[PDB]
Amino acid sequence: KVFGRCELAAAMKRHGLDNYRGYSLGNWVCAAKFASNFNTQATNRNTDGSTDYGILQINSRWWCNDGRTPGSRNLCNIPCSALLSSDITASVNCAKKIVSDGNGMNAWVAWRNRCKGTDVQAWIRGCRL
Ligand SMILES: [Cl-]
Ligand SMILES: [Cl-]
Ligand code: NA
Repeated sequence: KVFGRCELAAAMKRHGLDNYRGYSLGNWVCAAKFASNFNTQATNRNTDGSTDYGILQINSRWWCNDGRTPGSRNLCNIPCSALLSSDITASVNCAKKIVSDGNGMNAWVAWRNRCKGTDVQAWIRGCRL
């Protein structure tokens, strides 16, 4: 599914991401926009052999099992395919474990390089929330 900006904002809000660990909703929407262009089916393979999955581009070396990333750790205890669903629940649940890990949202390269330190509230401007 390719989300609209406000539709995803609303879905993330319902799943408890607004101010989760201090990160306002705009941060989460910005990170999804630059990680996947709001497409739940996005995949990108990395040079280390791991692959990033879904709306928030969660990586198979640490967080999910895709059966082809050797010595990977499934800390979210989920097949990576679960992260490509039109229902974002699995993605949100796994993201909450990632952002709690120590480095906050710096775990997402697209967030750190394109969202961090920008006016992230712009991403939820206009939305009924
Ligand atoms: Cl915000
Ligand atoms: Cl980047
Ligand atoms: Na893994």
